[PDB]
Amino acid sequence: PASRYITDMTIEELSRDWFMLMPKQKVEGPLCIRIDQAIMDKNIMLKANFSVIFDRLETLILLRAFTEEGAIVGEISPLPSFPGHTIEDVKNAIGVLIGGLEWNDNTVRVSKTLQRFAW
Amino acid sequence: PASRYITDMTIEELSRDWFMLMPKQKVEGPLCIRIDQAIMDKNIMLKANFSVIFDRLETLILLRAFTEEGAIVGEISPLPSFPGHTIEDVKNAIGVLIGGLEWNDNTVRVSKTLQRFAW
Amino acid sequence: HHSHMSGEKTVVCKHWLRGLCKKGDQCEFLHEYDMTKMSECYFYSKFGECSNKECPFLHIDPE
Amino acid sequence: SHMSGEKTVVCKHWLRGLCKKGDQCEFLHEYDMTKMSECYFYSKFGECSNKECPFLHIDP
Ligand SMILES: [Zn+2]
Ligand SMILES: [Zn+2]
Ligand SMILES: [Zn+2]
Ligand SMILES: [Zn+2]
Repeated sequence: PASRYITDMTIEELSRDWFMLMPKQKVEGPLCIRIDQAIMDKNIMLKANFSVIFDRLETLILLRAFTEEGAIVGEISPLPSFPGHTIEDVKNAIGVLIGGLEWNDNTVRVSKTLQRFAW
Repeated sequence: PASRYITDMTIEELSRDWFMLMPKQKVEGPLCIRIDQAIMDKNIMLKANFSVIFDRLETLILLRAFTEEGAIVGEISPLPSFPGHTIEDVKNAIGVLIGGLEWNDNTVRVSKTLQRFAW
Repeated sequence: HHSHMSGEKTVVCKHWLRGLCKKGDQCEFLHEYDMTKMSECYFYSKFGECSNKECPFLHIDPE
Repeated sequence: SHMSGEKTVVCKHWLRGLCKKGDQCEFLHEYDMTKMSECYFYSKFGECSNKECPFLHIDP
């Protein structure tokens, strides 16, 4: 079967540029992880746009963490200077992002598509 | 004569000690103002214990800022050494506390007794 | 020696920075991130100090 | 020692008033600046924005 795209985010959510009061950025392998250390006590939902092949996440386009008001508080994006990444790189990065949000007492949920294709 | 006492707080709330992740403390006149710079986006309620005379606050015992979950995130307390402060000193301090809380995008409300006798 | 704008917004909208503003172009404040037009830090101003090593707001000492 | 064993880490949830375990908690419900847990951000990102961070900033 041909690859198919999962698009949790709307065009607006995907293109929006967001602000971090206490910027945190980490390059992990072929991925970049960003999070605002100032964000606490919120219900956060991770949404992502990515391709899938054989019922498994293949390539991540963009993953962002949203509060209930729709504000972006963290994200995982591929680094240009890299030829690619694997679901394994994605999982490593998601763990770091979720860990920081949990540490700051945010309740973190993951989109059903991410739960299904990344697990 | 021994003035009337207003007690918005329970003995436990009045006796509890709280923690600030990003402590901010200012001594203004005979009063001490404290606030956690880390607290943002919450609905906060100001409660206080104070004596009243002539239909107005007379002497503040303690004022604390509570989140909906009952956690303390701010406070105005008289300095031990003094038995003397005015309602104007109290209002000034309240304005500084509310200003910091609102700057951090918290929605601040004041107890009915505080509204009735001071704010 | 000629200005193109009739005037300009002098301070960035802090609410917009945190997605709490719906006024768009019509807001009194600027909706773009200009580190040179950030408002004054309330905490540094009232308390004389601020806990954010990366605070983007103005820290003005008592003049 | 008077205690059969001792807690070693302060409860971060208790610090913020988020612990409902009381005396049954496995972590210390007392502010002991010398027994705070490791700062997640300093460890994972090698930096921390809080000038007054009370959590441990460990290095290689
Ligand atoms: Zn605005
Ligand atoms: Zn500042
Ligand atoms: Zn505990
Ligand atoms: Zn730290």
